[PDB]
Amino acid sequence: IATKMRLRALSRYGLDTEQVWRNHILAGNEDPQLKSLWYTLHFMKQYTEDSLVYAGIKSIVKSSNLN
Amino acid sequence: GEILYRWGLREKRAEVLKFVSCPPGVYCSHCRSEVRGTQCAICKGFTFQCAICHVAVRGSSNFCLTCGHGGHTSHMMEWFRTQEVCPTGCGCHCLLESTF
Amino acid sequence: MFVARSIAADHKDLIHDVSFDFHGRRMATCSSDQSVKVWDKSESGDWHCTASWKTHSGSVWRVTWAHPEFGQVLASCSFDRTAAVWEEIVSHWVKRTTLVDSRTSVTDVKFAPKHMGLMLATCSADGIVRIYEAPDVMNLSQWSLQHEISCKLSCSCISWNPSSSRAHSPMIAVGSDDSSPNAMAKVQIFEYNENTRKYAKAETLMTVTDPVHDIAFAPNLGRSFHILAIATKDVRIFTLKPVRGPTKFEIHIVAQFDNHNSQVWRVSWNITGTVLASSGDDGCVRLWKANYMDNWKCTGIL
Amino acid sequence: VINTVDTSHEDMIHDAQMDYYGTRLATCSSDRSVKIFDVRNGGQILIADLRGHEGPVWQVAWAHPMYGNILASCSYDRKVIIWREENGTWEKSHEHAGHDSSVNSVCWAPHDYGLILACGSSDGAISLLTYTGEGQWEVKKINNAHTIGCNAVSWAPAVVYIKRFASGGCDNLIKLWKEEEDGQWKEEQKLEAHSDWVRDVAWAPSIGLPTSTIASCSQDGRVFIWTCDDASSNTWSPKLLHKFNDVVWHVSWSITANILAVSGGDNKVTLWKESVDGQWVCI
Ligand SMILES: [Zn+2]
Ligand SMILES: [Zn+2]
Ligand SMILES: [Zn+2]
Ligand SMILES: [Zn+2]
Repeated sequence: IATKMRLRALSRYGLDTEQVWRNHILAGNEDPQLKSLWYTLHFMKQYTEDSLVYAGIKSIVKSSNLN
Repeated sequence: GEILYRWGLREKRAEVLKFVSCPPGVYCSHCRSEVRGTQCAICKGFTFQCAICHVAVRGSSNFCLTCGHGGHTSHMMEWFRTQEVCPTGCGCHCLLESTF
Repeated sequence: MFVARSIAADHKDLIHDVSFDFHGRRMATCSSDQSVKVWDKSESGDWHCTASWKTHSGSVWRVTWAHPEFGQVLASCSFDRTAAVWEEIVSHWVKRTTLVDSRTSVTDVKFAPKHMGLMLATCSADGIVRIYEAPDVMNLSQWSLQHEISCKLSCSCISWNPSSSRAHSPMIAVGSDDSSPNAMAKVQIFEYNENTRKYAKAETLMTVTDPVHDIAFAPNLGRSFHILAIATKDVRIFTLKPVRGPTKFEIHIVAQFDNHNSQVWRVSWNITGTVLASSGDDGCVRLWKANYMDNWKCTGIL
Repeated sequence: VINTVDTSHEDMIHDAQMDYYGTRLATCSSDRSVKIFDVRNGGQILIADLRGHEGPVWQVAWAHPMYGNILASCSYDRKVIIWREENGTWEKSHEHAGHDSSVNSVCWAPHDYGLILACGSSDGAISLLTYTGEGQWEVKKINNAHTIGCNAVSWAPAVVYIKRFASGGCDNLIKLWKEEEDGQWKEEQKLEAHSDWVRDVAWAPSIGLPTSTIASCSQDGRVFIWTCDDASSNTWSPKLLHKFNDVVWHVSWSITANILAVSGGDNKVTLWKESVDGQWVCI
């Protein structure tokens, strides 16, 4: 893991705030886990720009042709 | 030496004057006290800490007057060669405050 | 997937110990000719020694550097009951105040993590571990005597806990070297209550009986548990998850192999706490790592 | 060589002096103006055209670069006006007019003392302006200096302090001065070997030889060299170099005090050099 962290830092991993999901293309080759986080973060971010979205779906669908 | 100063050579004036027989507030990170020197007097520790390098500075340095962050001279020389922000994320364009 | 190579350092006597600073740019080498040397690493990559001096009467077992935030300081240990603190002035390595206050020979010398001062942890063969403190960082000539530890056994190896959180007090591990048939213990763990400034006993690994030669804690890196290495005839990696007097650690055992068929001398971790190198008296050494199933497996013996 | 420069002024030129480095050139004139050029590589460029000083200007004097870019400029209007260079622009900084008659001579003091400017007017007084800090000037006067009035002043080189300058005026006597421990500018001596009127006086720079040399110039025309090498005897022996046929105006030393240049009413400039035998020959 230490070797991977070295190549991640050299390729400016994590600092692209314009488009978020493009980070998973900078992480390396393929990781289903790491290609799921950024997509899960991109959809959350582009809804406060158009605060409770960060709470997760559990709090959303607990206090509750669809609602 | 005065003649050499008139001509325009300042290194060779110092070299000559070196042979004359007769002679001619950094905050600490452990106790937050005004210490004048490279070593503290209360906790007896290093007071200056490089803002790029985090190895204690005992020799030459430079810093911004308002932000008060600086370190080894070559370190800031490389850093400020291409950017314009305080390296410790302070928000000052020290190039406009350090240089009058 | 490790590819071995060779270096271009030429010596005269044997080599007993080596150590790396913090940045992996300098190292200190021992030699059974009453001499120690340090080498820099040129930008091109070629090494070149830049120091050599006799330091004691006999042989020097260990040299360990210090954290650079206190300059460039070394710490050597010798057979003839001594433990000194070297410094550097620039060049010439003028020795600071050597301090020997033991009776037997000192077994090992290791520094302390940088987050609590400039402590030092000499231990001797008789079973006395001594703690030195220097609250005069501007001048490293004065050393006090904080709490010493008595265990009434033999001491071979010492190890600290590199954890830096404010939720874990410092801990000391101690290794024996005795071959006595009284097989009771071989590795104890000490702790530190802040309310008494003493050193109690935390636990005891009543699962290793053969002589132990080296103990190396694994770096923390934020995990919720700690890891130790025990260099017996079998290489062993334990595990303690603190439960919620001293704290009650619940031990385990996660690996025990013997694919070296020799006397496993020393073990030490890497910077990131995943790969662990193990040595022995069988010619060439092995590298251990953890796989996807969290079941440690060999990784490239060479 | 030569570095010909056209002044582009409307009247006569009364003084001209260069900087401490060899890069700038100030010019006084009779059009109530002071033009600062930039004489580098022959360039006749302009940097300033400072105006004011109602009368005709007579003299200028640059200050030591260690204190920044300053320039003193006296004139007929009985006002000394002082300039600086802030943000690359030349501006009027301070004016002082504590003189009944025209101020004739200005001379900066040696930099070891500090920043003192000595101005001697035609009303028989010397005004010394000391820079007190924070843009403040202290003025100490010496009333009843000469019978008619001072014409020129000069400052002696600093030795190991005792401040000391030398003034001359229309009474045909050269006077010496010294600052007491309290601050009283007590007179020390007076020299009398001239006939008509002394116009300019100049004190030689020192390079360590135990010998003080002062030149002088008279209206009838006589350059007298006042050597004095008696250490602490305070005795001066006049000599002579020539007797011209006009009014001798100005005398200037070299940096090593081996060549003297004398200019007078004859509309010509002469150079001189002391021989091995002790006589002064032209060149
Ligand atoms: Zn302190
Ligand atoms: Zn640094
Ligand atoms: Zn800052
Ligand atoms: Zn700043």
